[PDB]
Amino acid sequence: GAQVSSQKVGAHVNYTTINYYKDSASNAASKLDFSQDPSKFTEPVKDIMIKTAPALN
Amino acid sequence: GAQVSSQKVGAHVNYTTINYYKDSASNAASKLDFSQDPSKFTEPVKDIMIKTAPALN
Amino acid sequence: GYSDRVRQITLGNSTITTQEAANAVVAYGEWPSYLDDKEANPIDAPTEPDVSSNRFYTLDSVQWKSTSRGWWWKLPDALKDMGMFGQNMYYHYLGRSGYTVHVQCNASKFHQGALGVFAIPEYVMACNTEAKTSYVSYVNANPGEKGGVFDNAYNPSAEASEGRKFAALDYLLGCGVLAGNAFVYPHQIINLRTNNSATLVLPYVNSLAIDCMAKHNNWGLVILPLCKLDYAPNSSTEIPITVTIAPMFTEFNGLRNITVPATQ
Amino acid sequence: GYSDRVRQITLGNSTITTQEAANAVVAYGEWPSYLDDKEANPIDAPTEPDVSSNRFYTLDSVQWKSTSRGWWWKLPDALKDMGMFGQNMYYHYLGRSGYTVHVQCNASKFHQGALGVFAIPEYVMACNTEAKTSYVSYVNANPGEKGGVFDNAYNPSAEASEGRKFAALDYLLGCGVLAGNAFVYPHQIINLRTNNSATLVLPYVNSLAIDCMAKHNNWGLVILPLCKLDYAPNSSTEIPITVTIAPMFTEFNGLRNITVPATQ
Amino acid sequence: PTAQSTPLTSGVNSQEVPALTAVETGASGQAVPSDVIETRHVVNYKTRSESTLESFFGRSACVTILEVENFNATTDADRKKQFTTWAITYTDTVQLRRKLEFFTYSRFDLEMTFVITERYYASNTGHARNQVYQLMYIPPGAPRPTAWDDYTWQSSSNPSVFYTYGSAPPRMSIPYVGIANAYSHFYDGFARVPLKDETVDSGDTYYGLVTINDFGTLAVRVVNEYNPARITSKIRVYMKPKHVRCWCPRPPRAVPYRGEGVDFKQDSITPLTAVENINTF
Amino acid sequence: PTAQSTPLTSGVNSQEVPALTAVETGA
Amino acid sequence: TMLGEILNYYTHWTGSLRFTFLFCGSMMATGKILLSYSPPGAKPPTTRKDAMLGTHIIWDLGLQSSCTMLAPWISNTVYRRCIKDDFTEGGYITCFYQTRIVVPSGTPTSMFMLAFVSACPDFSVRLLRDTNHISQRT
Ligand SMILES: [Ca+2]
Ligand SMILES: [Ca+2]
Ligand SMILES: [Ca+2]
Ligand SMILES: [Ca+2]
Ligand SMILES: [Ca+2]
Ligand SMILES: [Ca+2]
Ligand SMILES: [Cl-]
Ligand SMILES: [Cl-]
Ligand SMILES: [Cl-]
Ligand SMILES: [Cl-]
Ligand SMILES: [Cl-]
Ligand SMILES: [Cl-]
Repeated sequence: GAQVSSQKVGAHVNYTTINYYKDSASNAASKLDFSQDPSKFTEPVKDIMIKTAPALN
Repeated sequence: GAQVSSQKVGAHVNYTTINYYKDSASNAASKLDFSQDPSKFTEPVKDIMIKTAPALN
Repeated sequence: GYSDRVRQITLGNSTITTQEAANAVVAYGEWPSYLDDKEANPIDAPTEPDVSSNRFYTLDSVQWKSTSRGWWWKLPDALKDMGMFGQNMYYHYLGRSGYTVHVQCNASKFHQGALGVFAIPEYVMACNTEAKTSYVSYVNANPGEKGGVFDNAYNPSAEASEGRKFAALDYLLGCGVLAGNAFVYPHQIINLRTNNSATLVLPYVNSLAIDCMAKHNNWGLVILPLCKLDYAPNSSTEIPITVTIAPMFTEFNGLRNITVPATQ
Repeated sequence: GYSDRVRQITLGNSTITTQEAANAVVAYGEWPSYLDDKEANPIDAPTEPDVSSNRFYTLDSVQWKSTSRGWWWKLPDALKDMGMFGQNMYYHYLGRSGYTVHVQCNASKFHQGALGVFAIPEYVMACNTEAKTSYVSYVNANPGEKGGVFDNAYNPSAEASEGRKFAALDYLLGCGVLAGNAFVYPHQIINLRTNNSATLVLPYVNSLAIDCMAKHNNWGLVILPLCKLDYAPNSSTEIPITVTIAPMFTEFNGLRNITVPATQ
Repeated sequence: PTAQSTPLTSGVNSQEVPALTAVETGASGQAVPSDVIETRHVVNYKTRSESTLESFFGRSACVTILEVENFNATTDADRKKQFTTWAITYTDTVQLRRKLEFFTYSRFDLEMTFVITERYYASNTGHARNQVYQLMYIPPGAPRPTAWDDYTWQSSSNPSVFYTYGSAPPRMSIPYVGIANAYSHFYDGFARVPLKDETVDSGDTYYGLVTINDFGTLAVRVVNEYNPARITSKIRVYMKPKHVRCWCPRPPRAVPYRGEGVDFKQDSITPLTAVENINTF
Repeated sequence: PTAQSTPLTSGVNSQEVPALTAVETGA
Repeated sequence: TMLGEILNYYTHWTGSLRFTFLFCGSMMATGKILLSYSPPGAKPPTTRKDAMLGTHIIWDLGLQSSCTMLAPWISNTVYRRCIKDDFTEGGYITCFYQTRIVVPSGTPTSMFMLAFVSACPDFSVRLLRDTNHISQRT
């Protein structure tokens, strides 16, 4: 049942988690999720725009 | 002695149980039992009734 | 030969052309689609009117003047009286729709000005009385194809009964946030020196698979003059802005008698 | 267990049951269907409204009395004001449809009487002036869900302007042929001792693949008392006849603004 | 995963022009320093760990302050001070609300924590034995108390927590309980469609989330009967969203709130302080 | 285990009549 | 009802509701009856011609004594609330003579039917709560 995961590094290891409760709502924080896709907000265009090319041709 | 079981899902794992006491009465709640047979109350008839058929023939 | 400036869009029996576009936006990078069985909710076989309703409807035009502060519409409200889309909307309890929004504004190589065109999910706006909160009438919230206008002044009513309309204050986007940040919403700009149209393709957006169109607008459409219209030979000139919108992937559930909303 | 007398019909969100049917008729042995590409004519992508319009609509009931001479309706006229079917019909230049017709009339084991229920392609009827021929107004030809009644007398008008309605003379089937021969048309009989309903499934019938519904009725529905209603305890008793009809495999072409026919 | 490193680049003289674009398209500027200056190589070991949604929302925030008392009540008004009820919301305070309102929709479980404090009302009425509190969650439909000692507090089905004064702040988790597939922070609509010629009032109806939201009621009492010394208590309620997802970003609140809606106040709609000149460093 | 899913179904015109029953049976 | 009593221990419900009607006139009585469910948001039906535009069944009285009308699950939200609530309103159930009840002589001209309600297998409930249907003095 024990999960061993990497800690966030400090000034200068791993840590252990066991879930004690039958509901996932009881669990501690979700693990770090570094997912991102800024383009859905910063570049939501139909036709691909190549930076080095003219935006309008 | 440790039992590892699936948690009830939340907004977005497993959990571990160890029994500490010698009497089962001391244990936490029974695990979810999804058993059912509504027909013993909703259709307790001697002769099978096929829905698409006439109830009385 | 092919160009970011030249586009054709055909839906149903309707086609739009533009020769001075600036690409097109697909909101949040997602094209509209029908509702999958694994995300479905109401269980009746839905009506999918397809070409009868999924086609371009052109609203009454508005006039851009040097003094204009901007315009707003809500969706599906703006299309509620549009052909078979409106009929399907009101004959059913539930509906969902995506949209192609095409905003049109041409001028000349000697005019200048820039319009921000924003599609805003859940575009909740402030009311115009400080005696109450969230105090807006159904009729004022749902103007239909005429939409509404922004103002550069906020003058809340003396009596609560007279302030049951939106306080559409331009620089606060009618909702207490700074208009300069509206670019976090799917948008294009019509900058007269560059382009004469904006095109935004919108998926259905909601916290539900399908909802009551007559109760709930999923999107706001906002057009704000970011840089005022100017034309040297006549500063009082006016140029039209025309809004043309096509429902897409429309799906309706819960058929009964027709909904006829209150008009006053 | 299963029986020629007991039937369920479900179309869209609507279901009919009967426990005293007499089989069902499929006119000319042909179930309705959509229009195949190899028989198609208008080239625009059609609207196929499916469950929104292909469902049972119940007309106002009529009363069968010992003196009744009969009733008629035309199709698609009788359904022109029915929910989304009517909307799709009038928003398009062209439409085609099959139908399930379910005629309902229950009584008791002590009543007697028999209704002939006929579906007649191109049910052209005589006019009521002998100063002209084929002289019937659009309004009188298209009564809608109220339909019309037959008479056992022919009294043509003194002036042409007053006779622009059908001379629905029962024994000539309102059209110069003997009513006893109406059985060459798809039909059932509701004979009160035997059955309480008639069911006719009709394909689209025309000399064209698709046509103008607002101009042209494809079918007539005729209900004639072949044997008069009789009930010994009260010869003046009345029993309802209820007509419920579902469009099927509806298909529409030529979308535009809505058709609003003349009403007077 | 780390934020972007910078590559070694020199100059250019080219028909490739990454410095120019056209934001009319709806795209933001995309160019980075290596597109417009000579750059050295810099390895970036830094991460965006603390700006993930879980990190941004990973705090218990105070959302309200409730009051309850324990004393011999002889009037209706004083009897109503022996317990309190509160419609559960995040709009009594501004800080967590503003953070949530960066988004249109959210989905999360909730950690609720409580801080309970007391003081004596006066010093000439003796003392008071240590108090136990009951905090009862009343879901919509369940009967609400009209007195501090009525039958509702037996709480056979509603969750209650009994807290003993001086013990660790009590705490429980709540699942995502929304009846939609996400919570809506904004709802551009109404709870019903008003219909043509109906007699229902249209002059005093409301708009938006307030017409459709209902997260039930928190009811609090002191379980003890009265002492000669009147004790007054505060219960601070804390919320931490966890296991968080959010959708559809929004500009953040720029001016003061004046209630549960998006409405603004006429004397408080000038957030910017004017600069002396457009050329002010 | 989950509550019942709903299958895709169209209409019928049939001697099968699931809409009728007889609750006198105790069902 | 039994369903209603169970629902009042919960905050949320979802699924289809089954309404079964038992005709208790004489064997000699005939009739056709329309039973309708109209999802919400339009004028509540008070006439047959409005009712028949919604989900409905035409019940022919006969040897099979009972007819079942379904209120299929048709909702914006995934669950409705177990309280009176505009946002989670469920719509309208009505009933009209499709023809009329007909009897011969020597037969009662007035009679009754019984209406039953039950949940379908797609039905479930959430969020346990105390009911407002039981209380005691203190
Ligand atoms: Ca470029
Ligand atoms: Ca059966
Ligand atoms: Ca279709
Ligand atoms: Ca890096
Ligand atoms: Ca460089
Ligand atoms: Ca299932
Ligand atoms: Cl309008
Ligand atoms: Cl009105
Ligand atoms: Cl009509
Ligand atoms: Cl006219
Ligand atoms: Cl107690
Ligand atoms: Cl005590």
